[PDB]
Amino acid sequence: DRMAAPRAEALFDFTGNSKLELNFKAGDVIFLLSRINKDWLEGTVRGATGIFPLSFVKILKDFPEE
Repeated sequence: DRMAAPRAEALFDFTGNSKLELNFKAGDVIFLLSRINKDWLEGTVRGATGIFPLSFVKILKDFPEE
């Protein structure tokens, strides 16, 4: 895609615990790798991967749901 791919702008600064948990900053913006359930999602930002709460990010684009 690289045109309308998924991405959410970090509204605040998050800091996961382990690798499984992602840690971004206010204004990091992730590409979103996938969804966990509804309140938690996955994405890679700042060379870091893991999961993060959707309540701490502004979904600027949803995943490619055909």
